[PDB]
Amino acid sequence: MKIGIFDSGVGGLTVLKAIRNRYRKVDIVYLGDTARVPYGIRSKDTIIRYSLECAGFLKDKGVDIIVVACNTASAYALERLKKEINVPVFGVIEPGVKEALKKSRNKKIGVIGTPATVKSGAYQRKLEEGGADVFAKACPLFAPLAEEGLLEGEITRKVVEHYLKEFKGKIDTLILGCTHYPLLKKEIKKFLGDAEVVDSSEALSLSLHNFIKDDGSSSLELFFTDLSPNLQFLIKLILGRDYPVKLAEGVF
Amino acid sequence: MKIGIFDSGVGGLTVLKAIRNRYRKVDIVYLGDTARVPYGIRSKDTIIRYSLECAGFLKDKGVDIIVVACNTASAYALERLKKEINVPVFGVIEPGVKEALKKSRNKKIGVIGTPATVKSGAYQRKLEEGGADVFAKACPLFAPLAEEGLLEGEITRKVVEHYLKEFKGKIDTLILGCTHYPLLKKEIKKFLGDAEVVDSSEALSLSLHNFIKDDGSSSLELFFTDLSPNLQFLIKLILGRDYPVKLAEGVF
Ligand SMILES: NC(=O)CC[C@@H](N)C(=O)O
Ligand SMILES: NC(=O)CC[C@@H](N)C(=O)O
Repeated sequence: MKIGIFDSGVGGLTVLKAIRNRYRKVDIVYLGDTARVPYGIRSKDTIIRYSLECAGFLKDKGVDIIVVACNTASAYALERLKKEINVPVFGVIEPGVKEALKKSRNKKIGVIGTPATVKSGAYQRKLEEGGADVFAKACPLFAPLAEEGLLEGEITRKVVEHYLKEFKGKIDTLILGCTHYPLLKKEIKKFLGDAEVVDSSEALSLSLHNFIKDDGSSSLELFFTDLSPNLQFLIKLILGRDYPVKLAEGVF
Repeated sequence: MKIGIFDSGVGGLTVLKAIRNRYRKVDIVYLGDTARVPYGIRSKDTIIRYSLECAGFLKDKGVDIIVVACNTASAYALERLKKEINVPVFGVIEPGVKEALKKSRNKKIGVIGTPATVKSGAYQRKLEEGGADVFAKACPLFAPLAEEGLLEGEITRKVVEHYLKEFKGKIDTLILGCTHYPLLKKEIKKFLGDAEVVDSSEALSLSLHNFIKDDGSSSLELFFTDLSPNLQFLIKLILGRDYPVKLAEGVF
C-alpha cells in the first residue's frame, strides 16, 4: 500500500524513517511544504487550508493513508482532513498523548510545544481526558532576533530554568512537542533531571500498525514546495544517504 | 557625548554593554530594527535603505556617533551612512579584521559569516589587504525548516565538520561573524581545536576610544521597531536587569 506523509519541513523525515524501517515493503510519498515553512505562527484557518492542499496533493499521488507529522497541523487540521480526503488520516498528537498517559506514574505530565500547537489545547484536553495534570509551555522563539551567541552558557541554562519553571519537580514524563535552541533535549533533561521523554515519532510509526498492510515496492519519493538552501544536505544527514527530491508540481 | 547604536536585533546589546562599561558616563541610544528582523537575507540596497533609516532615527535623537553592530549592515551600508549622516560611523568588521590580523601567527584566518555578509567580500578583502589567506563560510540557515531535534548529537557535530571542512588545520584565528545552531561556539572550537576566536564586540567597543569623549549622564534608552515576543525577557538576560523599551516612533 502507499503511505503519504507531510510536514512543513524536514522534521517529518524522522517519522518517515521509523515507518520505512518498521514497514519494509510499504511505498512512501513525502511532501514538505518548505515554501511556507513557518506554519506554527499562522492562524488556525490558514493552517487548515495549507494542510488540505498538501493532503490533497498526497491523495492525488494515489496514497492510501496520510500521516501529518506536524504538531500544529495535527492540532487544527485533522478533522477537516478526514472529512475531505477519503482516507485514514493520522496525527502526531494522539500517539504521544497515549504514550505519555501510559509511561507516567504520577499522571503529572508536561508538554513543550509550538506557540500555535500549545494554543490549540489539543494535548492539554487529551491529556486531561486521560486523567492528567498537564504542564505545558510554548517553544521559545529566539533565532529571528538573537543568535546562539548571547544564548550560550549562562543565558542558555537560565532561559531553560525560567521556561521549565512550573515543571521543576511535579512532572515525570514530557511530550517534546518541539525543541528549538536553547531548549534542546540534552539541556532540558539536565534541568528537569532525568524524566521520561516521549518519542512521538516511534509512537506514531508504531501506531499505524493495524492500518498498514505491509506490502509494496519499498519506493520513496521526496517532494518539497520550495527547494530551500541546505535542504538537499539535511536529507543526506537524516536519511543517511542522498535522495533525489522533486519540486511539488514539477513533472508531477 | 551621546552614542547611537543600532542592530536588526538584540545582538547589539552585547557591544552596548562593552561600551557602557568602558565608557562610564557616555549617554546611549539603542535602536533594534526588530520589525524587519531577518536583514541578512535581503539584497544589498534594501540593507542600505533600512540602515539609512535607523541611522537617521538615531541622528534625529541627537547622537554624536553611530555604531552599526550588525555585520551585514556594516558590510554594505557604512559608506552610504557616513556620506548621509554627518557624524563618525563605526562598524563591527574593521575592528575584527584588525584584531584577527594582529592575533594570527600564520596569517591564515577563517570567517564564519551570514550568507549576505560573507557575500559582500568585506572581510575577505580587508583580511587579504592585511596579508591573509582567508577561509570564509556562510552561517548555516537551519531553523526555518528543521528544529534542533534532528540536529542534536550525530548530525550537530557532522554539520560542523562538513562546514568547517576547509578550516580543519590551516587557520589559527577565527572571526565569528555570526553563530547559529549547531555551529555554536563551544561546538566549533571543539572541532577546529582550540583556536583564537575574535571578540568582535570588545574589539569594536575598544576601537571607539579616540572618538569618545567620556562624558555625559550615563543614560540608556532602548528602542525597537517591533515589540517582538520574548524581546522584553532577552533584555533582562543580556543587560542583567529590566530596562523599559519604547517602540521606535512612539512618543519619540
Ligand atoms: N516531529 C516533530 O517534532 C514535529 C514538530 C512540529 N510539529 C512542530 O510543531 O514544531
Ligand atoms: N554581534 C554580532 O555578532 C552581530 C552579528 C550580526 N551582524 C550578524 O550578521 O548575524
